[PDB]
Amino acid sequence: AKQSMKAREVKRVALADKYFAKRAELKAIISDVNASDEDRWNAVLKLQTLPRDSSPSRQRNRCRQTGRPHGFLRKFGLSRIKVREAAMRGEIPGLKKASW
Amino acid sequence: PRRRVIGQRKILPDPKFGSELLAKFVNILMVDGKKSTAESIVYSALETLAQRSGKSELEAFEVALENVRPTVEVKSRRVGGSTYQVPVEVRPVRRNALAMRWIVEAARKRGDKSMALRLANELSDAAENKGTAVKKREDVHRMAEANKAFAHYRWL
Amino acid sequence: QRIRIRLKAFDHRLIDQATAEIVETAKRTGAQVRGPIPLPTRKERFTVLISPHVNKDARDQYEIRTHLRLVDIVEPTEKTVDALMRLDLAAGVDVQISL
Amino acid sequence: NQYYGTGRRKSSAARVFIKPGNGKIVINQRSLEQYFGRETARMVVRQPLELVDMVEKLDLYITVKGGGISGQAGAIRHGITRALMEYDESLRSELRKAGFVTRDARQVERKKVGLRKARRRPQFSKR
Amino acid sequence: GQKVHPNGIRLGIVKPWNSTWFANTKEFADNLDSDFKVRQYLTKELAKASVSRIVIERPAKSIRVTIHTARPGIVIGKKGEDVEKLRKVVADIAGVPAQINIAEVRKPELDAKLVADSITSQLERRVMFRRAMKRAVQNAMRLGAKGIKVEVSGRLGGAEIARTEWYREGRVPLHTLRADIDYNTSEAHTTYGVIGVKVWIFKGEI
Amino acid sequence: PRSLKKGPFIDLHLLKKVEKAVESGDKKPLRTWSRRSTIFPNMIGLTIAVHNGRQHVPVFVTDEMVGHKLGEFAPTRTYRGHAA
RNA sequence: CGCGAAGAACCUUACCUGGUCUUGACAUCCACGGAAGUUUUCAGAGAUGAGAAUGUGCCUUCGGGAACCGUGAGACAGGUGCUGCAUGGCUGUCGUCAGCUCGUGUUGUGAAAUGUUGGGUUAAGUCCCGCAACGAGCGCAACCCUUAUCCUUUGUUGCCAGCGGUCCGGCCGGGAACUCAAAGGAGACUGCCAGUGAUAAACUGGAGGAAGGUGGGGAUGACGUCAAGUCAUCAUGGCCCUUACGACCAGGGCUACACACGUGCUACAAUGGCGCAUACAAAGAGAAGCGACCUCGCGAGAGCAAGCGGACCUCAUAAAGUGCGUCGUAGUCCGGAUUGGAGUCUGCAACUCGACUCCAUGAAGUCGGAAUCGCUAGUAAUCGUGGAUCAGAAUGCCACGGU
Ligand SMILES: [Mg+2]
Ligand SMILES: [Mg+2]
Ligand SMILES: [Mg+2]
Ligand SMILES: [Mg+2]
Ligand SMILES: [Mg+2]
Ligand SMILES: [Mg+2]
Ligand SMILES: [Mg+2]
Ligand SMILES: [Mg+2]
Ligand SMILES: [Mg+2]
Ligand SMILES: [Mg+2]
Ligand SMILES: [Mg+2]
Ligand SMILES: [Mg+2]
Ligand SMILES: [Mg+2]
Ligand SMILES: [Mg+2]
Ligand SMILES: [Mg+2]
Ligand SMILES: [Mg+2]
Ligand SMILES: [Mg+2]
Ligand SMILES: [Mg+2]
Ligand SMILES: [Mg+2]
Ligand SMILES: [Mg+2]
Ligand SMILES: [Mg+2]
Repeated sequence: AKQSMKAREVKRVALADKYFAKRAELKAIISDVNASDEDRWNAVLKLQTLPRDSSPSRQRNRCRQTGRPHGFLRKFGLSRIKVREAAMRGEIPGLKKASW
Repeated sequence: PRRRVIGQRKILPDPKFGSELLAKFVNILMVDGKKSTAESIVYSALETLAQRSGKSELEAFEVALENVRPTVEVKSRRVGGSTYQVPVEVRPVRRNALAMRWIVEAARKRGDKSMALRLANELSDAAENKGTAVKKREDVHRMAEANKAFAHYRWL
Repeated sequence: QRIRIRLKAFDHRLIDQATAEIVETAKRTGAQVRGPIPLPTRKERFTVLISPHVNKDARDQYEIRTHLRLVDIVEPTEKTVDALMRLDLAAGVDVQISL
Repeated sequence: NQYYGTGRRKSSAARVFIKPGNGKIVINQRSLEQYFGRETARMVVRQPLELVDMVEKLDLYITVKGGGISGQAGAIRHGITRALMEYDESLRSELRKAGFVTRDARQVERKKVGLRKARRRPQFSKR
Repeated sequence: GQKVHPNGIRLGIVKPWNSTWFANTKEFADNLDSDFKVRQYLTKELAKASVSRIVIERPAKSIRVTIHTARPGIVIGKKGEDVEKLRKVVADIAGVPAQINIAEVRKPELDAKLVADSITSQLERRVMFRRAMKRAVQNAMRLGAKGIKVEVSGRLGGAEIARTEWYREGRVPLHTLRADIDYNTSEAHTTYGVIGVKVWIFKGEI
Repeated sequence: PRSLKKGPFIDLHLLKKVEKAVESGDKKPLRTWSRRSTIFPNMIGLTIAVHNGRQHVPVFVTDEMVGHKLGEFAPTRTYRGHAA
């Protein structure tokens, strides 16, 4: 892909790592809980206050070997065609061409 | 079709009476992959005729079949560049096939209270030969008489 | 305390070699055993588009098959459990011993 | 003590047992008339009980799993047929000629890439 | 038309997977990346070591790397100093200790990687491609190849237009599944473009 | 719509600037890029220069518009017609 | 032309406006202080700039390093910038069509021919006969996968013929016979009979047989064609920028609408609609995930929370079906667009521009012109179910089963 795009993505996942366990989950739960009142409003302001790159939805998983945004697979972490060629060389265990 | 010739397909016979024709009739009546309801209506139609005509409904459907089974057809062809409706004698496996097909749509245009009821009336009115089936068969006969002029055209 | 051995491997030949090398080690320590049972092998099928730029009908199907075997030990011993730890097995099969 | 039969029409399995009896059949701890709603589905089970005279002398416990209504009925038919095979093995010239011992190997076809219904190809314009 | 990869089609039958390790979805892609890192780093600094095959094994608590090559002397060095440095770096790649087992190939010309890399290397050394492919084919047959096929394509001889050139001696039953075809592809970076080289070697069946 | 339990939406910079302007009286248009914020009655009777992509369109806050969003009154496309 | 895109609110994003940077977001090296992190505030749309506290790790020849952080300089990095008509790799196409060749011999002055043609036959250059050809190879076929039958092996997390117990439900001891799970093996070869045929090959019918003529499908795509597609997966020759075709941000656009085309989903209905009772599937997913039971909510959902890395736990019960009664041919108890009001859930945020629920409205449409497409058996047709992509976003795509 582009080195700029890959650098962008590494920064995004690092900030999400940094912030997912410290505020994000607890702010979500304290907005959902009906026991509290108006402390949820205060929480929403501080949630917006964060650098906003911390959302894991801000992340787009890409082929780490090539950075291609489209045609991604989660189990192999690669683009569609990159999985194919690596499979032909035999680098994915237990993988072959299906027939049924 | 073009290289290997093959024969007809065998169809499991009618379970309630042992016929092959009733099974084929209900199959061609079947629409959209629904044979469950098709079996129900065919049994209801035959029993209405059983109480109306003689007890043995087998013969009643048989006569309602024979008075509408066609022995001559109309086939569209082009040999020298002109439309030829050649009439040919049809072998009985196709005779009875085309007859029951026409009866199927004849009932649909009857437009009675229910599909079962209209089939019963159609099959009954064919027994007296006043049916729209006989109307269609007289219609094909007049055009068949008309096609005897084509009968000696190319590819007789 | 009857224990239950679970074995996962991509290759069917490898699981049979593994389940046939564990058992005689059980005989080496000298404990009666029960026969391994084939739990339903799981097949995963990934269908991937093969052309780099554009096609749709040209697509290949790749399946991963994971085979799963169960072993039940009826009367364990410290020597038997020491044998399970000490015995060496193929890198293609993982260990899921359960007390 | 109990003659065994197996039947499989499409994707179902049938477990069929024979004992002497008074012509009564139970299906999945349920009467056949209650279980098979369809009349054709009902009487396909008892079709081989006419050409074979043993209809009135056999109580028949059956358990059938999997498949659908017609498939389970066809599986039921094939299972009773085989269960009879280990009893008399002398009515073959009639039973085979009807076509009941034959296992219906016909099966639903796998979907194909570039096809919508595993044989239907998408409708296209020539232009 | 296009051909299936002869290694990939016969991977499940006669061709041992390069990676022969198991885990769950949790670390599948993670250890796949580690194998990529190991293989690319290994190849890049053993380009001269005539590396042919790399087999990565993942026992439950380590990684094992089997390097099938033709020059063990270069890849080990004196008293094994080089294999220990590769151990340090390769282990640090995956974050786990690493065993390195070096297997030797007595007949380099019957393995599809050595012949492919040699033919490619001759191109940037400016050896003419027709003679190069012929030299490879003659070597394989003399040293006991049952069948050989070589494919050199792309910008042959500095021409304007790329041409396809192939030459087959012996027997290459690709459509036969039990046939043992060792296939590899290598590339040549020349001042007039980039050249693909394909090699099929048949060495009997079953 | 954002769920009633979560309340309405408003931006921190917008909220802080609206209350300062309200406290200091409606004096000047409020420059904003936050189209996603929601019109809250605290800014009634004010002109908001909402961004559409190239030019900040003024909008006046009135009672009947409250609840609708700040970026709603800024059509980002200019399509006169397919005729001449 | 439901193509790359297995999924555009932000991101993706490569486009636009505007604010911005110029050894740079990304890599190697030079100099300086330094661990990262945590709390806090101010300007701003954020980038960024600014304020303030805590902190100083390891080996140590106390000489430095890595995670690195921040500024200056240079080799430069960086270009999803151009040329697929320079290329590699990969792919489409005829087409799974049956062809493409070689050795020796023979023929021809020779290029070459013959083999490979011809009579038949086959799915096939498949086989047979003839034939100056005899053989051989790549392709066809076979070996690989799945399904159809049986035998043997192991029996839990799957099964319950029999034994008893039966909280009367495979629930308990208990059984491994069976369904099933998966591992190996046997069988289907024109094998035998008859007829046709040219006593050949083949074709047709028959017997047995679970399966009979390649058993049904899948993978496998020869030599070559199209300067076919891709320089935007990637790599790469050449060309161009390198205070800008590079890079960081906030908003917008890729969703615009006088129209045309292609591919689909939902219908126009009575084989249907509507309501109740009632029965069975296969395949898969699931650890930042599937989420039971119970309670509240018409509802999508919310609360509490069991269990499940799974043949156990959860999405999970299927739908057309059947039995009942009404609808009674009516733009209708059809059809569902569209529109209003109120809501739920994701996410920082649903205005442009997400999906779903409840109430309110009920548009075209009563089967469609010339023309045109798919399909030969569980196949069309039709009915549901699952997966990847995925925070959320299917009528698309890939799979599964029912009639
Ligand atoms: Mg790049
Ligand atoms: Mg996303
Ligand atoms: Mg289907
Ligand atoms: Mg192919
Ligand atoms: Mg965008
Ligand atoms: Mg942007
Ligand atoms: Mg081209
Ligand atoms: Mg010759
Ligand atoms: Mg001569
Ligand atoms: Mg030829
Ligand atoms: Mg010739
Ligand atoms: Mg010739
Ligand atoms: Mg011939
Ligand atoms: Mg063929
Ligand atoms: Mg041949
Ligand atoms: Mg010949
Ligand atoms: Mg083949
Ligand atoms: Mg071109
Ligand atoms: Mg082009
Ligand atoms: Mg688009
Ligand atoms: Mg999704």
